[PDB]
Formats: sequence, C-alpha cells, structure tokens
Amino acid sequence: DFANLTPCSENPAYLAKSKNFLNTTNDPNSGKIRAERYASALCGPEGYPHLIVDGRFTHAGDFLIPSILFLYIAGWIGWVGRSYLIEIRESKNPEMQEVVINVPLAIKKMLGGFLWPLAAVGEYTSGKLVMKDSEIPTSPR
Amino acid sequence: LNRGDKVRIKRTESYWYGDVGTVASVEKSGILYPVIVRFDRVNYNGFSGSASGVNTNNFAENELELVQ
Amino acid sequence: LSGQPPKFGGSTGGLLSKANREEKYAITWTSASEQVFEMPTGGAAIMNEGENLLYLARKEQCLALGTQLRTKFKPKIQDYKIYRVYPSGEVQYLHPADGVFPEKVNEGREAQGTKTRRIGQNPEPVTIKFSGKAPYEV
Amino acid sequence: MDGLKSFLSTAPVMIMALLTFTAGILIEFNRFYPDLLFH
Amino acid sequence: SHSVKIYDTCIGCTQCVRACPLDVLEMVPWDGCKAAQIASSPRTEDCVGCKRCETACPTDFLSIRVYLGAETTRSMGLAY
Amino acid sequence: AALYTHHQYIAGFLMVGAFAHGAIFFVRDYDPVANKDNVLARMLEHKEALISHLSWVSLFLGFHTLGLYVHND
Amino acid sequence: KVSVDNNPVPTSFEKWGKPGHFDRTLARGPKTTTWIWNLHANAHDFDSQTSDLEDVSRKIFSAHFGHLAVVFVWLSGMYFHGAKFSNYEGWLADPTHIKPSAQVVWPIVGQGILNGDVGGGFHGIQITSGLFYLWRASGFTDSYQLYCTAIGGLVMAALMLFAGWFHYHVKAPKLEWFQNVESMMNHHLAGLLGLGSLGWAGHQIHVSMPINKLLDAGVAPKDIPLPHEFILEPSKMAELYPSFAQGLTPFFTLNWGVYSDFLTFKGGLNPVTGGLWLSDTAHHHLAIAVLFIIAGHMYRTNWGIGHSMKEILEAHKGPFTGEGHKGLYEILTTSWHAQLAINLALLGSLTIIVAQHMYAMPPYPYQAIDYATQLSLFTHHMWIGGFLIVGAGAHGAIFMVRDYDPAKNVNNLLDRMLRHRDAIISHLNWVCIFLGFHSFGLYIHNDTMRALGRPQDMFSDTAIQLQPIFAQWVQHLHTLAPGATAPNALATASYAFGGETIAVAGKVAMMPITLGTADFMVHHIHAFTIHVTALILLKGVLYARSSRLVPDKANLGFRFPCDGPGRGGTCQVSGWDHVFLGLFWMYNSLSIVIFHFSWKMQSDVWGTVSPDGSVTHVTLGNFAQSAITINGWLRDFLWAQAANVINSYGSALSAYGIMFLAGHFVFAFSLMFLFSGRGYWQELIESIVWAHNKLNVAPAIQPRALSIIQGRAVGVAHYLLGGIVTTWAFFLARSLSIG
Amino acid sequence: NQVVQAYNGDPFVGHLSTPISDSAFTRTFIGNLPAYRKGLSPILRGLEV
Amino acid sequence: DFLVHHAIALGLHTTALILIKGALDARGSKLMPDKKDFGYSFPCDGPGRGGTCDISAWDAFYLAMFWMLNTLG
Ligand code: CLA
Ligand code: CLA
Ligand code: CLA
Ligand SMILES: CC1=C(C/C=C(\C)CCC[C@H](C)CCC[C@H](C)CCCC(C)C)C(=O)c2ccccc2C1=O
Ligand code: SF4
Ligand code: SF4
Ligand code: SF4
Repeated sequence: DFANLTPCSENPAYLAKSKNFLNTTNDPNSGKIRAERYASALCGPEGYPHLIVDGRFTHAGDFLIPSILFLYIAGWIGWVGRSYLIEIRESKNPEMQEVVINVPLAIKKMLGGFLWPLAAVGEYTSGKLVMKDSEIPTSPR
Repeated sequence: LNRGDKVRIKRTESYWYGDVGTVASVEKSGILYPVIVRFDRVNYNGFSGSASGVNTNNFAENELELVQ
Repeated sequence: LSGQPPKFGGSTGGLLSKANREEKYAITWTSASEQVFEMPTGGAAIMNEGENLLYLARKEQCLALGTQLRTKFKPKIQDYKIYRVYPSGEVQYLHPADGVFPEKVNEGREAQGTKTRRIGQNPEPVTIKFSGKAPYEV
Repeated sequence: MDGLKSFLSTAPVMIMALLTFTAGILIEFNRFYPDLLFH
Repeated sequence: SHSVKIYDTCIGCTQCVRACPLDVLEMVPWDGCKAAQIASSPRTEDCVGCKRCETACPTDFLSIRVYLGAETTRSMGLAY
Repeated sequence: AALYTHHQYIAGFLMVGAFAHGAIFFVRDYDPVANKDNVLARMLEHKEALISHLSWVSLFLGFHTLGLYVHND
Repeated sequence: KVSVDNNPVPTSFEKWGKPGHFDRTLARGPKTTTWIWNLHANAHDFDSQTSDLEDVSRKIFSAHFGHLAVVFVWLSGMYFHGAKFSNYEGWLADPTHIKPSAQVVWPIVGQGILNGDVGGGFHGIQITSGLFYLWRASGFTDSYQLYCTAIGGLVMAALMLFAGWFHYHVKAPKLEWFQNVESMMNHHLAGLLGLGSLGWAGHQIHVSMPINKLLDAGVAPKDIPLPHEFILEPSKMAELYPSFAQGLTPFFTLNWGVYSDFLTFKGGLNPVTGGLWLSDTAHHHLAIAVLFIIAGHMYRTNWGIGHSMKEILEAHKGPFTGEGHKGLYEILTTSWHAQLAINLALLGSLTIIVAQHMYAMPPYPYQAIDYATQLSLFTHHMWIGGFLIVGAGAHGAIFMVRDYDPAKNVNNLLDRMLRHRDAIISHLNWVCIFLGFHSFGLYIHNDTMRALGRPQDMFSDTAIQLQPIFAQWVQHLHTLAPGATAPNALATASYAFGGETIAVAGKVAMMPITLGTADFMVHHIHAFTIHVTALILLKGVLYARSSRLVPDKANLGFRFPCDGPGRGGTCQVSGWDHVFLGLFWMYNSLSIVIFHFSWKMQSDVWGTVSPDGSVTHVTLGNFAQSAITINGWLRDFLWAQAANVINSYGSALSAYGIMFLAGHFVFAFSLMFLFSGRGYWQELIESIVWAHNKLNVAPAIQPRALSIIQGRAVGVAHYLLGGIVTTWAFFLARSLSIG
Repeated sequence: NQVVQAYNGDPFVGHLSTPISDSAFTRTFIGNLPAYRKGLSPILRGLEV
Repeated sequence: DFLVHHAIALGLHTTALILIKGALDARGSKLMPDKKDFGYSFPCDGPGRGGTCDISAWDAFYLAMFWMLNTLG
C-alpha cells in the first residue's frame, strides 16, 4: 500500500522543491518537464521519487520496462559476441580475428542479433548452446 | 593411434584434462609416454610475462579417449 | 688449491664473517688471455693469464661467474672447477662432480630424486597423516 | 590502404569506435529526452 | 634442505640442468624416454629453492618439482 | 554501538576461519576414496560452477550497487 | 658532419595492421591475453626491438618529433580554448574581479551546473593553469592573437609530424650524427636555450613590456596599441621608455646603462600586479641569453677551438676515485638509457625548482593573488618533477642491466660505485632511519605529549624549540642583500625571505615566511622522505646487476618478477621493482611537500589585507601550533580544508566533489592489485573460463591473469592515479573557495 | 696517489681499506679504544666503557 | 537502507567467493594440481607457469580478510 510513500502530486516536500528544479539540458524548461514527469511517482518525506520494484504493473515502468529493455540489449551484445566467437573459431587463424576484428563479419552478426531470444531458445534445444561436462577442460579437483 | 588422430586428455594432472588434442606422432621405441599430442590452446608454461605457453605434451595410451 | 688471484681493486660485496667461520667457495679456472670479467660481488676484475683462484661467499656466486665464463667470452673457458673451502682446511671439490658438465649425460651417474610415477600419482596427505613423511617423500 | 583498413579494424580502434557511437546515442537521447528516471 | 624430485614424464631435454644456478641437477642414463636420459638431483643440499628448473620444464604438468623444506644457510642463500 | 560492532567483528573472524579450516580440511584431512560420490566430493566436482556463479553474483551485485551509488553521487 | 641514409624504411600501412611486429616474440600472433599487455609494454622499448644502435637512435629521434607534435596540439588547444571558449577579453578588463575560465561544458545530464559564475556574465570551468596570467605577461590582448597561436601550434605540430616521417622514412641520420654530442651541446646551449632566451628577451622588450606598462597604467584593453605598432612606430615606444630613442648604438658601444629604464635589476614585485617586473625578466632573459650563447661555444666541433668532453672526463681523476671519469664519455654516447637517466634526474629536479621558484617570485601578473593558480602550479610541477626523478632511477637501472659493459668500466667512477654498494646503501639506509626517527618521531612525541596534556613537553615554539637557525640566517642574509651584497638591486629577490607585504586587490601577493619549529620538523620530514626515495632508487640502480642474494640478476633482466621463493623469497628483487617502490615513496614525499605548501601559504602567507596594512590569513595562523602534530595535520589541515570539497555538491565545484571521491575509489581499487597476486586470479579466471566453455563462448585468445610485474604496475598506477586525483580535487576546491 | 685499496691485502674480503676505515689515525684510535686495547682485562675495559 | 544491504550482500558474497574458491581449489587447480602436496600455507610455486603469486589456500584467507573487514566496515 506504501502508507509512508505519498504520491509526489500530493507530497508537500516535492511540491516546494519542484519549483526550483534545475535545467539539465539547453532547454530552459527542462526542470519544468522533470517536475511534471516525476509527479506521477511515489515520493518519500524528502520529496524525491522512490521507485517500486516488487513486480506491480502500476510501477512496471520503474523496473520491469527497464528490465525488458536492458535484457534485450544485453542479450543482443552477448549473443552476437558469442556467435562471432564461434564463427571465427573455425577459421585458419582464430587468434588474429579477435585483436583484428573481421568487421564485415561483425556487422553481419550484430544486425542479426535482433532475433537473439528466438535463436537462443533454438540453440538451447539443438544442444549447441550448452556443452556437456565431459567435453570441457576441467580442474584436477 | 595415428598422426592427426583426435584425442581427449584423461590425465587429470594436465592442463588439457577434458580438452581435445591432435596426435602429432607416436614413438615406437618402448617409451613410457610415446604419444605426442598437439593442442590448439597453449598451457600456462613459461616465465611471468610470457605471451605464450607450449602446445605439445607426451602422453601414453591409457590417458587418451578416442574422439574422432 | 693453487692459483694467483685476479687483479681486483677490492669491494664491499665480497667475503663476510661466514667465509672464515662456516664455509667459503673457491672457483679455479685457467685463462687463455688477460680478460675482464664481471664479479658477482659487483665490479669488474681482470683475469690473470694462466690459473686463476677466486674466493666467493656462496656457491651461486661461483656458478654465476662460471655461467659467465661459459657464454660471455670468445675463448669459452669451460674448465672452471668450483670448491667448497672449510675453516678446518678441508677443500671439497663440488663442480663438476665427475669432470663432465651436468647438462651432458655421463655414465656412472646414479639417479637421485627420481620417482617412478607421475606427480598426480603421489599419495594423499590423509593416508600418511601421522607419519612425518611427505606425500612426495613416501 | 588495405593495412589501413586492418589498423582501423583493430581491437582498440573498434572499441573506441563503438563506445563513441554508444556515447553518441546516449548523450543525444538524454539531450532531446532528458531526465528519464522511469518509464 | 629442500626436496627436488623428478618424475617419469621426463623427456630429457636437459632444460632444468641448464636453468639450475646451484649445480643441483644432472643427467643420468635412463630408458623411459626417447632422449634416453632422466634428470636427477644428487645435490639438493645446495638447492636454494628458486624453482628455475620448474620454469624450464616443458612437460605437463611438471617433470621436476622443488618442495621447500627445512632452511639451512645454503638454502637461504646467505653470504653471511 | 560497542556491543554490536564487537560481536559483528568477532563473527567476521569466526566466519573466515570456518572456511579457512574448511580449506585445511581438503589439504590435510580429506580422503577422496572414503568420500567417494558423497556431498563433499560433489562440491569438488562442480567447484567450477560454484566459483563462477559466486563470481557472477559478486559482479552482478557490485556493478549495480556501486553503479546506483555513483549515479546518485 | 651531416650523414643521413636515403630511404631506410618504406612508408606503408602493412605493419599498421600487424600489431606486435616490432618484437620477435609478439610477431607470431596472440595465444594468450598476455600478448595484448606485452604489446603495450614493449612498444617503445626500441633497444629490445633492435640490437642496432643506429636503428635504435633513428626510432628515438622520430619519436621525439611525434611527441612534440602531441605537445604542439596540446599547446594549440590551450590557445584555441583561450581564443574561442574563454573570458580572456573579459578578464583583461577587470583582472581583480573576473575569474579566469577557458573551458565551457555542454548542457547535458545536469553537468551545465559546472559552468559557474566566474564574473562578467561568463559561465565556465574556472581554470587554474595560469594561462591567462601567462598571456597577459606575453602581451596578448585580443582573442585573434590567441587564435593565430592556435593555428600556428597546429602548423608546428604538422611540421613535427612531417619531420618525424622524414627523419625515419626518407632521410634518417646515421649513428655518427647522433654521437656528435659536442655539436649537440653547442646547438642546444647557444641554439635552443641561448637564442630562445634572446628571442624572448626581444619579445619581452618589444611586446610584453609596452603592453603591460599600459595595462597597469589604467588603459583599457581596447585602447592598447598593437605589438607591431610598437615595432613600426617607435614614437609610442620612446614615449613609454625615453632612452629607447637612442637606438642600438648604446648596445654596440657598451653604453649599456642607457637601457637601464627597461633593463632593470629592480627585484621584488610590481605593486600593481603582484608579478615580477617585465623589465627585470627581459633583463633576466638577455643575461641568460648571453651566458648560453657563450656556453654553447665551449665544445670542439669542426674549427679546432673548443673542448673535447672526453678529454675533460679523462683529466678529472683523483686519489679517492681511481681512473675517475674515464669511459663515461663512451657510456653516454652509446647508451641512450644512461643519458635518459641523467636527463630525467635533472629535468625532474628542474621542474621542482620551477615550482619552488614560481610561488615565491611570481613571474606573471595577478598570479600571486590567485591562490588557486599558485597552489595548482606548485603542485603540478612538483608532481611532474617527482615522476621524472623516479624515471631517473628507472633508466639508471636499465642501463646497468643492458648497456653496462665491464670491459670499458674498470676502476672508474661507475666501477667503484659498484664496488662499495654496501657502503653507500647501508649509510643511506642509516640516514633514513635517523631522519625517520628524528622527524616523524618528533611528531609522535608532539602527538603523545599533547594527548597527555603536557604542552610544555612538546617540540614547539612555546616549548622545547627547534628553530631552523641556518635557514633563518639565510633568510636574514637575503633581506639584507639589497644595498650590501646586491647593491644595484632596489628590492629583495623575493618577499618570502622577509620584508614588504605586497597587496594587489586587497589580497596578499607575498609575505615574509617565518620558519619556526613546525617548519624545522616538516623540512626534516621532506629530507627523510626524499632520502628514502633516493634509497630505493639508488639501490635499484646499484643492485640491478647482482647482489649477495641473487648474483645473476643482469641475466634475469631489468623487468622480471623475482627469482622464485627460494633463499627465503627473492620477491621484488629487480630494478623495475625499486622503481615500483620508489613511485609510492615519491608519492609519499611529494604529498607532504604540497601539504606543507598548502598549509603554510594559507596560514602564514595568503589572506586579505586591511586598509591600514593589517593582514588576516585564510586559516588564521594555525601552522605554528598545529603543524607540529599529526592530529593538527588531520584536524586543522585535512578535516578543515576539505570541508570545501565535500560541501561543493549542487554547485560549480561539485566536479571536484566527484573527483575527490573518484580518487578515493581508484586508491582502494589499487590495493586489489597491490595486495593480491596472480595465482589467485589465474585460478579464478579458469573457473570463469569453464563457464565460458560451458556455453561455448571460451575465446581462442586464452584469458590470463596479469603478469606479476603488471599486477604491480597496475596497482602502482592506480595508487598514484587515485591519490593524486584526490589531492587535485582537494586543492582545487579549497583554493577556488578561499580568497 | 690511490688511498683506497684492498682491506689487508685480500680484495675478495667484503671490505675496503679507506681513509676512514684503515687509516693510520683510525687504527691507533680504534685499536686503543677500551674494547680493542691490547693487554686489557675485560674488567678494566668493561669499566672504562 | 536498500542500497547498503546490497553492499552488504556484495560484501558477503565476495568474501564467501574468495573463501570458497580457497577451499575448493585447496587440493589443486589447473595452475597447480599438487597444492595438497605443498600444504595449506606455502608461498607460491615460483614465477614459472606465468607466475603463481598467492596461489595457496592460505592466501585466500589472506584476501578474504580484507573483504571481511570491508564488509564489516
Ligand atoms: C574500491 C575498491 C574495490 C573494487 C571496486 C574492487 C572490485 C572487485 N573486487 Mg576487489 N579487492 C579490493 C578492492 C576492491 N575490489 C582490495 C582492497 C582487495 C584486497 C586485496 C580486493 C580483493 C579481491 C579479491 C581477492 C576478489 C575481489 C573481487 C572483485 C570483484 C568484486 C565483484 C564486484 O563488485 O564487481 C563489480 C564491480 C566492479 C568491478 C567495480 C567497477 C569498477 C569500475 C568503476 C567500472 C568498470 C569500468 C571502468 C571505468 C573502465 C576502465 C576505463 C579506464 C581505464 C579509463 C571486482 C573486480 C573478486 C572477483 O574478481 O571475483 C568476481 C575476487 O575474487 N577483490
Ligand atoms: C622523458 C621520459 C621518458 C622516456 C623517454 C621513457 C622511455 C621508456 N620507458 Mg620510462 N620512465 C619515465 C620516463 C620516461 N620513459 C618515468 C617518468 C618513469 C617513472 C614512472 C619511468 C619508468 C620506467 C619503467 C618502470 C619502465 C620504463 C620503460 C620505458 C621504455 C618503454 C616504455 C613502453 O613501451 O611502455 C609504454 C607503456 C605505457 C605507455 C603504459 C603506461 C600507462 C600509465 C601507467 C598510465 C598513464 C597515465 C595517465 C595520464 C592517466 C590516465 C589514464 C587513462 C584514464 C587514460 C622506454 C625506454 C620500461 C622498460 O622496460 O624500459 C626499457 C619499464 O619497465 N620506464
Ligand atoms: C602516414 C604515414 C606513416 C606510415 C604509413 C608509417 C609507417 C610505418 N612506420 Mg612510421 N612515422 C610516421 C608516419 C608514418 N609511418 C610519423 C608521423 C612518425 C613520427 C612519430 C614516424 C616514425 C616512425 C618510427 C619512429 C617508427 C615508424 C615505424 C613504422 C612502421 C610501423 C608503424 C606501426 O606500428 O603503426 C601502428 C602504430 C600506430 C599507427 C601508432 C598509433 C598512434 C600512436 C598512439 C602515436 C600517436 C602520436 C603521433 C605520432 C602524433 C599524434 C598526432 C596529433 C595530431 C595528435 C611502418 C612501416 C616503426 C617501425 O617498426 O619501423 C621499422 C618505427 O619504429 N615510424
Ligand atoms: C584483479 C586482478 C587481476 C585480474 C585482472 C585482469 C585479468 C585484467 C582485467 C582487464 C579488464 C578486462 C579491462 C581493464 C580495464 C581497461 C584498462 C579499460 C580499457 C579502456 C576500455 C574503454 C576498453 C590480476 O590478474 C592480478 C594479477 C596480479 C596481481 C593482482 C591482480 C588483480 O588484482
Ligand atoms: S630450485 Fe633452483 S637450485 Fe634448486 S634444483 Fe631447481 S633450479 Fe636447481
Ligand atoms: S625435468 Fe623437464 S627440463 Fe628437466 S630433463 Fe625432464 S623435461 Fe627436461
Ligand atoms: S612474485 Fe609470487 S611467485 Fe614470485 S617470489 Fe613473489 S610470491 Fe613467489
């Protein structure tokens, strides 16, 4: 319920501080736009937006929409980095392709990473994502 | 095992235990470790600050599992 | 031990009280010409022509100079003999122990420290917990 | 010119090319759309 | 005095003896490798323990080992 | 203040020394033959999965906890 | 004497795309991640790349040209930011009210708050480099003149880039051209320094002196005549200086006292600006110019007259020193590292001399009342000069490992230094223990006695006094120097020795600096910490080849980790590791020097001036009673004066608040590399390699932990990056706040 | 001439015969100090120390 | 209060990570498969094999003491 978190539209600490919001960019109304945007959040006793991350879809834009947007991009960086590393491993000189990146091969993989979650599920089902424990270098216990 | 045969190192003390290697030569002279195995990953070997290790080690028949 | 000392002006890196109380080390080599060698104590000394007798504090100092006699000189002095000198007058011939340099295999040498197994086939420390002996020992 | 293409495709240059382009995205997105604490 | 042990994975390329600065190691005849020689350690009383032999060993894991044991004047590398 | 800080600093010593003697256990007193396939051997068996996931959790926590503090600074 | 080789190295990009080609062990390609780090460590090690000294010296000459192109671009950037993004025209109208600023930040993510009000409506980063004070002393009036220097800096940088390519790929000089050191010293004393000082004395007389005399008279910067107008029309020039109309005839007929109106030995400071008189500096530079052009005729090159530097070194032998300086000429004409060790030692000493001279004789107008500029310029040139002194101990030890030949080094000074290594070091070891107990233990006695409520038992001015009587006598001799031992000097060399208090804008330019018990103790602290930094680096040079521990360290190299755990442990025995330990002690030495500087200026020099002549200081004279104790250094210096860096958030100085915490982090990040070691980290990576092998994302370039030297190199880099950035943000936020 | 030589003839003992360590004045002062004076019993040379 | 528990969680997990890796690699590792032969507390195995600074299981007690104090700090 967050009884100790008043909304920022009815928070007197935020209302006395939103009129003195500074401009972060060259726009002279940057502090006014931030005052209207942060009014919909939940504020504490010091009039700053406290974010709720527990899983409520009312506060889905606090963490879940950052979570969905991050994991897509971070999955994209990991998947095209993994797929480039697999492709250059089959070449004559796999070592030199890491310090001297085959840039046309890199752009080909990086634009193909928009369908990484469908490619990750399919490669997990095919067994080419996860290696078996018998086929991996192992410490001597 | 012939030259070019792919083996997996079952010798636990080695750097390549669980890694795949390629048989380079087998010595027919009664050697305790007659099978020379070449690897694509060098080991830790060398002084501190060295950019590479050694990719070759001699093994016996009991320490190799057939892969290819 | 016979040999003239190399012409050296003296140094503070040389022998200490251990040389005349516990042990000191002597290196004896025959020089072809009057050359300049780096002392392991710091500084440059000049070889006397013929036999040379140099007293050093450690066996490592005699062998660092002996390594310098092998590879840093064009005539390639390869007959240096290294002795351990005791204060009781005992002179013990150390290197080479059989007259042949140890990187060359020699007949009559006996295997010391050789183990007829791998390092990974050493016994566990739990099986010899109260015996004194190490896993590499027994 | 071919080795100039190889030098421009080296690991220091391409990570400085990408991070400049990544900072080029993020600064410009926070210039036209600043102050985004949440969605 | 330290313990210098040589195991049967020796290939006999004599690199431990050439890296030895204290004349601890030497090559004895042997029948277990192609070079027909194994390193031995008859002079571990002069062993300082600096492990230059283990750096020079090319086999995997190590065909020569130095185990640091009791410290004497010789093994502590003291000129005094 | 003195009572809380004393008991936490003592408990920090006791926790690290617990894993320290946990490591003296594997060095000295551990038998892989008698502990074959039990819960102690299997901790050694997937020790690479244990260390890398603890390395993941520490990096997952530390990149963000410092990252949110440096953001807030 | 000129001997070049026609096109030795072809110009192509084939080696640009093949990294590691310069080293034989890196040309085979990477196998581990150590190859990437070895690519950067060995990139400029030209002696390790090439055994030919001629090809080594050719790489060195062209790398100098490329380095000068970097400095000229950096110089051009400072003049371009002064021309385009600065209030220099605004500052030139009101130097006492407008703060200097030459960096404007873009408005993004709230960082536009750093564009503080520096006066006149301008908003930007308040600069502390002193460039505005330098340009006013150069006569810079309009921003177009700063812009033309910025274009000319890029032209000079392009010519530095062209001459680097020309002298490596087209016409590279031979080894005999490089080894003609008598020609090089004749062309650098009489050339670079002598004509450069003569050119600047010509600039100062014709440009700097008339413009600054009019700017101090009250003439607006719009109404100043241009520098070429003084050259073209000498009627304005003779109006400012009446004996200028006699022309060059009093110069050639030795009637030099005609020029005494603009070539003065005034001394002291200009009361209008607080800087040195440009009549003094032009007469300084001309007297400097005559001496180096005279001194650049000392050495014999082609025409018979002159000195052979070999024959000077051959003659200087004594009874204590054997053969003397014999063979040092062959050392310094064959070893580049031996010359670099001398040049880093003296340039590092020179930059410390520059810092120690520029605060007490401030050479620029309105510099001495900018307490931020005075604190920054002292601190920057202390840190630069201390880093170079550590590099002297580096390339001293690199020469001993690599280029020391004992065949041509028998019984000379370098042979005999090696022969009594235990005599030098153990006495240097003793004098560090004596100074450490008798400077720091004085503080510990003071810290204990003040804690026990015994102020009479302390070492202070109200207790057991330790007066620096020899420095007070030298200070007294300098105050009595005008009229007695410098009779033609109207004022003292500096008011730091004693005498007048100079006020410019209601702020002290310079006061007498009275040295008491606190100044005695902190100078012996400085004498202690310099001696340890000398102890670590001299032992690194002397014991680079051998010791009683490891007698074959010359074969091991200059930069090696150790010789194993044997002999108890030979950890950090290399000459590199003494540079590694010397960098910490240089940080420890210089941080106390700039802390002694920052406290003694604010407590006993800097402050505001009452109209009747009274001076109140920034920290109200707390150096005499609190700089005798570690707690006073903790409380009244560190805790009190960092209130400005921690309350700076939400203001223009909040970037200093960010960077003060930023350096605290990199300090703590260093101790991961310093305290730990790579066999933990290699054992940690190989579990992360397993999780990459689990998902088939293990790289072909095998991930390795850093080498032992690189683990020390990263840790000493972050410790000194973290520590200096902390002090930089502490000094800059405090000294912009005060005044 | 040359006032620094080998200490007592041997150049491989780690010491040097210097004007501080092995001068004529040094040997007649150090050797005539109580701890080194010839013929003194330890009770008198302890007493004078 | 939220951020500092995650610093505490970072402090506990990283201190556990050094300690568990010290315990699980106490018998050996790929850099040193004979750490049980060398005991719990040994300096190193020389600068060979790339360098083996602080490779012992005692040296992970050493490193986690800093992290335990940092967590307790
Ligand atoms: C402020 C100090 C500090 C920092 C941040 C680190 C950082 C870390 N420690 Mg620790 N460590 C420290 C001091 C510190 N430590 C000291 C004093 C010791 C005692 C010797 C150790 C002992 C130690 C051990 C023994 C272990 C750690 C581990 C690690 C990781 C912990 C997981 C984590 O938080 O990662 C996430 C957070 C970070 C990496 C911090 C972010 C760093 C920067 C700010 C962001 C990166 C971008 C950067 C700016 C790019 C550089 C560009 C620049 C060149 C211009 C990480 C590398 C463990 C590890 O590596 O396992 C995973 C490990 O086993 N450390
Ligand atoms: C006139 C200056 C001068 C010159 C000509 C050289 C020349 C050289 N030095 Mg150096 N030296 C000097 C000053 C100088 N030095 C000083 C000031 C120091 C004290 C620190 C030393 C200490 C020293 C040592 C300790 C070593 C050398 C060595 C080298 C050689 C190769 C360097 C190389 O390739 O690594 C290039 C490597 C780098 C450029 C990486 C350094 C990066 C630093 C740590 C961080 C940069 C600081 C930066 C401002 C902070 C921001 C970082 C980031 C945010 C961007 C070469 C002969 C090496 C050698 O073996 O000699 C034969 C070596 O081991 N020198
Ligand atoms: C565009 C013309 C050009 C090209 C194609 C070459 C080509 C060659 N030169 Mg080079 N050279 C040039 C101009 C050029 N040079 C100039 C301008 C200089 C003066 C510094 C020299 C001086 C010189 C030296 C002293 C050496 C070479 C050598 C080399 C070879 C390899 C260089 C390498 O590894 O590159 C890859 C590396 C880089 C491209 C460096 C990247 C930039 C670094 C960080 C330096 C940046 C500072 C820069 C000089 C000035 C900054 C400009 C300013 C505007 C910011 C190759 C045959 C080397 C060799 O092995 O010859 C046998 C050798 O020792 N040259
Ligand atoms: C953490 C640590 C490691 C692990 C560190 C490693 C393996 C290096 C990590 C390097 C990362 C991948 C990049 C470092 C940051 C770069 C300098 C950033 C470059 C610029 C970017 C924008 C690309 C050691 O190897 C080590 C060795 C010896 C003593 C102490 C330590 C030690 O403390
Ligand atoms: S540690 Fe050194 S002295 Fe001992 S056996 Fe090995 S190489 Fe020889
Ligand atoms: S122990 Fe290693 S270095 Fe010595 S002979 Fe055997 S293989 Fe060669
Ligand atoms: S650096 Fe590491 S391996 Fe080398 S001596 Fe020191 S502790 Fe041993």
